[PDB]
Amino acid sequence: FLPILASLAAKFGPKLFCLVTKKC
Repeated sequence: FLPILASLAAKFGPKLFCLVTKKC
């Protein structure tokens, strides 16, 4: 049901924190 959340987290997770910090 949920492996979309896992695939997004595992491939965009370290992007996401930098994206929040104005694309660091």
